[PDB]
Amino acid sequence: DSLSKEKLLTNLKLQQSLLKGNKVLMKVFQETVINAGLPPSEFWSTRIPLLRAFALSTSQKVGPYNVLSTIKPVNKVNVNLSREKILNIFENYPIVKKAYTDNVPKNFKEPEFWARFFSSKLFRKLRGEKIMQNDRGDVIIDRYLTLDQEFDRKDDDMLLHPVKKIIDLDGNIQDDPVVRGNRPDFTMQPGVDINGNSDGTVDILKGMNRLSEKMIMALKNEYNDERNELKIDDLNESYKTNYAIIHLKRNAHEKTTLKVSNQQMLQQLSLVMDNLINKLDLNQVVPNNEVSNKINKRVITAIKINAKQAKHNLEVKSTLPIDLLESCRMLHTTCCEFLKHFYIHFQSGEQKQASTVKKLYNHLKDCIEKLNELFQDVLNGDGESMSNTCTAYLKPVLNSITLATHKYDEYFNEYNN
Amino acid sequence: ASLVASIVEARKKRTAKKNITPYQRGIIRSLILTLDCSEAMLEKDLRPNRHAMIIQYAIDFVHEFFDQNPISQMGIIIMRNGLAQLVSQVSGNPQDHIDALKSIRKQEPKGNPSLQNALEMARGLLLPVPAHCTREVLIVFGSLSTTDPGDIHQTIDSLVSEKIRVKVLGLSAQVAICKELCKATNYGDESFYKILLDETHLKELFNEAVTPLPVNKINKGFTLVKMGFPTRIFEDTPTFCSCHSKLVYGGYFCPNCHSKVCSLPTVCPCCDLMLILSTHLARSYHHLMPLKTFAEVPTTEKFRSEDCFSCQSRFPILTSSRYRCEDCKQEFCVDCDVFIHEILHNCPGCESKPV
Amino acid sequence: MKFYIDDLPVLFPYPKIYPEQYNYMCDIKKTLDVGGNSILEMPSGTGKTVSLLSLTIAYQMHYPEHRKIIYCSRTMSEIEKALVELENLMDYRTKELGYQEDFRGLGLTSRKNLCLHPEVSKERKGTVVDEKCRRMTNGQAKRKLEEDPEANVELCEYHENLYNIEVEDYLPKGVFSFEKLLKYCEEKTLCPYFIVRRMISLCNIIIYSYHYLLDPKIAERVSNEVSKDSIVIFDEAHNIDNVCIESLSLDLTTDALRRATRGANALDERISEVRKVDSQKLQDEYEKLVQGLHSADILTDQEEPFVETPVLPQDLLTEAIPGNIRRAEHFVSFLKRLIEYLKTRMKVLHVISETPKSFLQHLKQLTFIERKPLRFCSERLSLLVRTLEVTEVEDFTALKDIATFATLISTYEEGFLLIIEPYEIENAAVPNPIMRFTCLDASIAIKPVFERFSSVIITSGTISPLDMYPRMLNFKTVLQKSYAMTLAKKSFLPMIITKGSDQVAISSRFEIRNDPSIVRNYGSMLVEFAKITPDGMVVFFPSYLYMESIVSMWQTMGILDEVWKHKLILVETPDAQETSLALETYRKACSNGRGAILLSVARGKVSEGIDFDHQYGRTVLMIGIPFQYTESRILKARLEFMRENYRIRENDFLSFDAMRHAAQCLGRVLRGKDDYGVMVLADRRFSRKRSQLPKWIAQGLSDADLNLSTDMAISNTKQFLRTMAQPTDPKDQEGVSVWSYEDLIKHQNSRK
Ligand code: SF4
Ligand SMILES: [Zn+2]
Ligand SMILES: [Zn+2]
Ligand SMILES: [Zn+2]
Ligand SMILES: [Zn+2]
Repeated sequence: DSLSKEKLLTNLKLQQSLLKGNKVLMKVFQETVINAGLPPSEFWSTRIPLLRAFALSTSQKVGPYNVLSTIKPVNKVNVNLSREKILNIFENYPIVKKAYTDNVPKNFKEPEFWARFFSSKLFRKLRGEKIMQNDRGDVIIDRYLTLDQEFDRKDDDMLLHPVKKIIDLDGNIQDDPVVRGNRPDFTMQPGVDINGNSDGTVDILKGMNRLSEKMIMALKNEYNDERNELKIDDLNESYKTNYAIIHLKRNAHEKTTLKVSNQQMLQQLSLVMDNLINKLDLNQVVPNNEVSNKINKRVITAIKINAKQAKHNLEVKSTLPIDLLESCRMLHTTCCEFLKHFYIHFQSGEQKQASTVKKLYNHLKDCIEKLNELFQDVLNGDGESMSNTCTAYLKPVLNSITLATHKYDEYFNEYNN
Repeated sequence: ASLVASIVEARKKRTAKKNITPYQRGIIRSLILTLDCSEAMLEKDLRPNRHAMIIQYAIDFVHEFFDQNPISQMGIIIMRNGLAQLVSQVSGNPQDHIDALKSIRKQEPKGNPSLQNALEMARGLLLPVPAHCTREVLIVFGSLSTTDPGDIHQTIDSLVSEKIRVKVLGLSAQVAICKELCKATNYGDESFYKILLDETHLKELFNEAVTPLPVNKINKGFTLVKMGFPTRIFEDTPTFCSCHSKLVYGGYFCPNCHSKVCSLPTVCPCCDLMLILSTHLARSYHHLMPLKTFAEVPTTEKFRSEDCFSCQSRFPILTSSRYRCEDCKQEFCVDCDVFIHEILHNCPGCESKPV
Repeated sequence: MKFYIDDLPVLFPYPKIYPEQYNYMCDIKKTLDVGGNSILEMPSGTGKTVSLLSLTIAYQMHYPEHRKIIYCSRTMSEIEKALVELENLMDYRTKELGYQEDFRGLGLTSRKNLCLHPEVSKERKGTVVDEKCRRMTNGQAKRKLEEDPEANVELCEYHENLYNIEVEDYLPKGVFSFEKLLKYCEEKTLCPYFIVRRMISLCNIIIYSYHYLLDPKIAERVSNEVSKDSIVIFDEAHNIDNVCIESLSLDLTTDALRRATRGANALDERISEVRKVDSQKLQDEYEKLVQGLHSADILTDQEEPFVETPVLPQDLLTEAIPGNIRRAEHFVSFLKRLIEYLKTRMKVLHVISETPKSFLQHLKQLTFIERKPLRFCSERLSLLVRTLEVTEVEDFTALKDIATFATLISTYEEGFLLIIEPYEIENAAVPNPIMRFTCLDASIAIKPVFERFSSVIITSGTISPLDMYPRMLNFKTVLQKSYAMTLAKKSFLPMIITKGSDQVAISSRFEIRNDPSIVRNYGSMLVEFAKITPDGMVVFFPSYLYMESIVSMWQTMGILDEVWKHKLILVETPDAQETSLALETYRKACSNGRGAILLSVARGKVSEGIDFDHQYGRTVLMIGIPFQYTESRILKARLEFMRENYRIRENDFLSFDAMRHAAQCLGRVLRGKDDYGVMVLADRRFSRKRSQLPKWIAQGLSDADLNLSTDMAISNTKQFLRTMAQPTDPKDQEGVSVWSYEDLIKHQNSRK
């Protein structure tokens, strides 16, 4: 289905679809392929989960439901039609879909059609309403009555299937074919009208049963056992988890990249217990104001250093021209995209990746030179008034990029040379 | 006579926690909470309504899950009007899903549920997930039925084949299909289809769902994983970030490809490698090193001490409230027992006692 | 698990067992030791069939008597249940002993269920199916094809293969299901009906319907190849009196009379043609009747009697045919004037009820036909059909019915009655007269059973009171006790809804049937229970017309549209096949958990062998008292006869039958102890009937539950669902409800 990497890369229409959904994706994609000419497959190669998420979001569909039962008759009536529910009616009733498609594009209007439909007795029949000759219906819609009837016959023919003997009430009533007793009660048998005909409640009940069967066979779509069926689980062994416990052997390496004696510590301990019981003065704790002044110097130095650390506690406010700010952000973004794709190629590790690595190396070099030329532009646009800040802002991505270039050169010298 | 009822209730409670095991429990987690926002949760039957409390409890659940287990990504898909709507991709930042849930606050829950569609696109979202990550889904549900487009059993078989588990927290009562899901997905266990009895029970259930789950021996995936500790800088100049492409005063620096990021514990956007701190990995060590329960000594027998070893307070006097750590042979009060067993994760008696 | 009774080794296919099952086995073994019959009542929520089957198998193997086993039920569903459980038990025994013992046991049913002749299989009337099978395998067809292979009267190759191989060669030992037998006969091209008809003398245990034991026509054959001193058990036959009643009751319609006239004329003209072309066969039959031969005398096994023996064989006439009906033309004129007499009696203007003796006296007053020819009619007609070779028997099935009626009414006089009423439908366009033959007693058919077999076990799950069945049927049992539900915790919650949401009572009375307020209440709690019901719910009205009215007018209110939004709704169709598709739909709907509702009559076809469990049995809406139709002269004559016989209060018996039908409706919820369900009583009048109700049922019926409304019914049901949604510690039931082998040992020592 539409789930492989090849399928997701193939769906150019879906790619354009979420392209048109976003705006920074036009920005990024335009710079990536319209401006830089990157292979758009490798563009989308990162965004594969996003593509699949968009596809699966677009791909779901609802389950069937009794749309005619949700239809209410609502003096006068005003049509308040919902197109999704109109298509729901179409899907649930292909007869109604057909009656739409041979009359509205031929004879009259859609709201006129639906007014005729709500007027029609075919609507009442298809809904849970007993038909009545007092009702006149709509003649145009009610011409489809026998067509819907033969649809019902064909659908019932489809719905017929053999039954399991474990639950077969037909086999149950065919237990004794020579039962000769008495005629059962009118109460508990299906009653009829005065002239022997039925009222049709059996028809409406078999119709709603047909609706249920159509439901469940819509569920039963494309998208022996009695031994298991008759198991009595209540007298069986309880399930126990096979979860594995874990122990932990403990032997850690010592930290890598004079010794005191009991006599000497005991001597000092005796002496300091003697000093402890001897004396203790709070007043002697006051310092000499000179070594204390050096303490003041050290403390104040630490305060100054950490205060300058705290002095640099939406992005930050900047005094850039907004266009050059956007241009440099754009350049940073496409350089980051290039760098990530180059790392993807490099960490992949194949000889098939070699030309890709070389070409992305060329692109990184081009980005470097374009960064330098941008620095020349902000040079002769500022006189290095705040072109220094431009260079420093674009610095760390450039450092990482050129570090990657050095890594590529080093591995080239490692393998080839 | 209330103390006898409290004692027998504590006995019937402790009968479940008598067995404490050092099972291998998942750390690299993958948790999905789908939300239904349908007509059922519009009931004000619990105050103020089911939608509001599940919103609040989901806020708490997000906070607790990210606090305890910051080494997982969190995705939320809402269910509404016969459609399941993705609102939260799996991410390391909880704040994104917090904002998405805040959007879910003001909108109106309505419609009917479709676990088939919900679980199908949850499967699809869970598809590009590495092997060590434990794919598991929490599902909240208030209906007693489910309108669906097609079969659920094919989805059940696919989910079992793709090694993803589920846990259902139903609202009203048991639904047989949800029982079937929990049993078949959960190797025949019935310890996953849970029904609350009040909102406090719902709170306790959410707290229970916070915890990591044990893994199975047959589901063996024992391997290594590449890891990298980054380094934080505090620069004078604001600098462009790789992730959000904007000027940052500080930021960690990539250990491998020397780029910079804005938040942790996150993977690299550039060298594409996971970056953490040792605090984050040690955070689950109480799960890795569980604590034994502490036993009250009986009131009849002679007592080692008459006041609490840890908090240093007098033991109250019918029964004896002296919870003993047999690993350190010291008795403690109930308050200290609660704190050491839940908040703390060490026994100071065993810290003082040399091994 | 396996333990020993005092001399009886016994194996249970599960490690666990219930103490109620143990006491049940104890009393059954006590009954088997003492000899005779006993009545035991047990809560059907515990396992029954497996335990009794294990006891019977252990009894036959351990004791040197090795008596056969007779078990009977109502439906193919119950028979298949027994087959599956028996297969599981014998598989477990084979595994436990490490080897398979020699064993034979099968069921018994119709060719409509069984005849794999694919051409014959495509008919819906089992009578037509059997008739075609006789037409092309009756032996006469085989002989005609043997003398003339050019004759186009084919034979059933299934039957041919069964001719080829022998009766022990038909199957290996053991038990085979209906499905397994279908696979086997599909493989080997064998007729399973014929196979079963030859397995009768060989099966260690035989299972068939209650009809095959009660009706003489389908029971004499069973009595032929059954051992007299086997073991007989009955299950859930607490409504078997109705089967007994219909075993000897018959009705007469105008069109049947017309068909009888046409068939008699066709037979008369055929006899005239045969007398014209070759009178040798007629003279041969006439002289064979002069010697006085009978159906068993002349007919072989491969040919079957046309008019099957309507009466019990203990009451048959075995002497010669009178000369007045001995000739074929004499017998035709005899039957025709019988038809004419019936047409004369046919045109009364009101309700007629007379004794058969009085009818006989009137008949011999008007015409000159005696009880001896009027009894011999069926045998004479069967012989005439056999000689006549009139196998296109379509016009003569009414002749079979009329000969059956004549023979039956000429056989008995006490506990039988004839009802003639001028309207078949009272409230129709025109009245249509009817003659109805009845059998006022029910214990007539059990007399061959009781006097042929001693080791007969009568037991059920919903039989109450125990003494009422020996009251209504002249039999006695050795011990009469029930079993209480030794429950650890409550699992079933019955409610008695004596009032609606507006504190308005509800009842199912047909006069007040079209009451819109009662409709509003009924739809009200129907909606409420639909909204709170998770998986599966069933509704049981007392009558189909009551349904049809009340469902059509809730369809007028559109309440069913609201009900659509939560579950499916399934209604008992008059077609059992569509009903089967409907119950399959309900089954699959509760399987996928989207939820569905069944609508079936309290006496309807669902209620007699279909169980519901753990999502299917969750909550039941029983609708009112399922009283029978009040103005039946048949019912009133029954009431008069049973009151005259056993001094039975009529209204009390009516409440009993209502009573027992309600219990049969509500007994299909709790399959295992793990299951749970809630019961409702949707009538005000039920509150006086808890003393009537079965003991284990009513023990959960608390005194606060005796008169409830919709609101606390809803609250209690929600709280019950909340309760049953919780797990349970095994320690609370490890020794009081679920028993291990050691638990049973400890209990046995405690008894010691
Ligand atoms: S011969 Fe066998 S298969 Fe054919 S109709 Fe008779 S019983 Fe059925
Ligand atoms: Zn950033
Ligand atoms: Zn990196
Ligand atoms: Zn303390
Ligand atoms: Zn300790």
